[PDB]
Amino acid sequence: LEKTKQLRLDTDQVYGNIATYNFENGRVRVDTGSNWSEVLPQIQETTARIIFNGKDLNLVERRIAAVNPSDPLETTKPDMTLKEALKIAFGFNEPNGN
Amino acid sequence: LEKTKQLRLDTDQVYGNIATYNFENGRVRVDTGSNWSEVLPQIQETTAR
Amino acid sequence: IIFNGKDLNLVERRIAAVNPSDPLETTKPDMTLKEALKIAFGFNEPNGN
Amino acid sequence: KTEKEKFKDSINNLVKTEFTNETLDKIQQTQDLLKKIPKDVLEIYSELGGEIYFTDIDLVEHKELQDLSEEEKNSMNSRGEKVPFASRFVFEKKRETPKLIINIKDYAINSEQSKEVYYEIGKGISLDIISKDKSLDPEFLNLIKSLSDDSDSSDLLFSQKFKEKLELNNKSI
Amino acid sequence: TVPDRDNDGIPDSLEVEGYTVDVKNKRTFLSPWISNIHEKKGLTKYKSSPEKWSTASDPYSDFEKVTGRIDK
Amino acid sequence: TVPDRDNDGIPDSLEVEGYTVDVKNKRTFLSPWISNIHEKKGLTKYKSSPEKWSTASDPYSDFEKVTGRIDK
Amino acid sequence: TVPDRDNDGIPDSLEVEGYTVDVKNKRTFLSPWISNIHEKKGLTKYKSSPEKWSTASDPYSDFEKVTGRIDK
Ligand SMILES: [Ca+2]
Ligand SMILES: [Ca+2]
Ligand SMILES: [Ca+2]
Ligand SMILES: [Ca+2]
Ligand SMILES: [Ca+2]
Ligand SMILES: [Ca+2]
Repeated sequence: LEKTKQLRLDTDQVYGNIATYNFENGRVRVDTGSNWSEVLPQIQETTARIIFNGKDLNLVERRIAAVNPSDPLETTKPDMTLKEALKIAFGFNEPNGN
Repeated sequence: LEKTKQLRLDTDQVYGNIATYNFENGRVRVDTGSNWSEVLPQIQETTAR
Repeated sequence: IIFNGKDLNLVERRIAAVNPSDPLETTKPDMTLKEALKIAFGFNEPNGN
Repeated sequence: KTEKEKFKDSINNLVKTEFTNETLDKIQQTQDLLKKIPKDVLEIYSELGGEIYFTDIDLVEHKELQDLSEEEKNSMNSRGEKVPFASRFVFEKKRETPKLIINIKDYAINSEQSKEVYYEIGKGISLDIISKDKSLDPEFLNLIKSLSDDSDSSDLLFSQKFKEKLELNNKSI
Repeated sequence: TVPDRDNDGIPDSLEVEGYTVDVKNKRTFLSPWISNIHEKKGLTKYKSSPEKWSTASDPYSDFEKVTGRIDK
Repeated sequence: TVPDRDNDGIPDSLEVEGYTVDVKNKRTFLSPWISNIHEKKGLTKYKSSPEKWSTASDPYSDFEKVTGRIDK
Repeated sequence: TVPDRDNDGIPDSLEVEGYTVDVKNKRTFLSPWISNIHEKKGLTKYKSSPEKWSTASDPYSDFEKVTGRIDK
């Protein structure tokens, strides 16, 4: 380590909780039994991913719920087109039909 | 160990929990009370491999 | 809103104002900068000033 | 409280407290097949001369089916395939008095055979409800007009030979 | 009553065919998409899944996201 | 309702004089032992104790053992 | 009502003689197997056991598997 000066630091995983709305008193309470690792492997299998770098040349990653034709619960979501997926995730528009 | 350099790594068993569908709000919640060592012997006695 | 008219101490308050992009937040009443100073810092008008 | 009584309804159908026979089971299982069609239907059929029997003799050597024509043995079942007569178990002989002969079976455990009885019951009471003055009811004919366009009801209710005759005329009014 | 299978607080005849959220005096309403009214107000037509409590499979419902009853 | 002292789901008429378990199409059935009918099918005749929830005093009931609803 | 010996949400007479799951407009509907409607769309004919809550003894129901309400 004193010769080559090579030492990096990886990130294998991240633990952390989810805070959900309380309809009783309108508050937001962290549920310490639910972590984000039960949710991210369900977002990553039922959504499409689009990476775009038109804001200050930095990569912004967004996920959009699209339809899987081999899962009967997933064929209930509405149809997602590539134009509409850009218009709601990043903020495109069409001021002159383009 | 310096001479023969023979060292290996057995895997005797594996702990780990199960995640079930919650019919109320559709979420999937890991139950930390039950593991796969209750389930896996039930599969190896009823199924053909 | 920060304010230091009391012997140069940065007294800090926070007054609930309306976000126009969130349908729960638009239910909060209309807040003006004259009223916001009058209720959080003890400003007053005794004869219109 | 209710947990030990949530267990007793999971074993409501396993434990038979008195069993005592094998053919008395099929008698009590054929009757409650037949008393879940409503009461108004069962007098419609007897009005036309309807004699409904339960037999244990299979319908090859039954005395009221030893003599019939070579096409009366061949009518299509609930599917549409005309079946060999030695393997049928429900028949209606209707030449001057409609007689519905039902071979008894375990009819609550079985649900394919429980539907080939209700199809034959409604076969007999069809010609009453289908027509008013020996002419087709426009209460019903407007339904066949509405069900012929949907691509699911057309191959659910209608036959395959009916699918090549209705749209061949392409408006068979 | 109205059929709501996914239990999220919005009827299934509204999720399939379109809905929106708009306040009138100081109260939140959730009306079906009337084309001749809601377009000129600058509103947004939503559609979502009538049998999922959360269409994106993330822990905020289709009712909490569109109403602001969410982690801010 | 038919008596069951030990709460093991099987009545005290059957546990003393005999019972047997057989599937009919794909559903199990618990029935009293009738000699001429059941013997030619090669079934086994069981007798147990109507006072004990488990006759061998091991943590599996007499109903769980003969049916198969047990640890495999 | 309908009989259900295992309480998985699917009746006994469907687990034995075939069933399939079909979406109609945007809603899933479990239905018995009809060879004229369901062969046309390429759907699968499922069969399972009417007295196990899970047929292969894994911790997922027969109804959770074929519908899609399952860990993805
Ligand atoms: Ca809903
Ligand atoms: Ca929804
Ligand atoms: Ca007992
Ligand atoms: Ca006992
Ligand atoms: Ca079942
Ligand atoms: Ca089952």
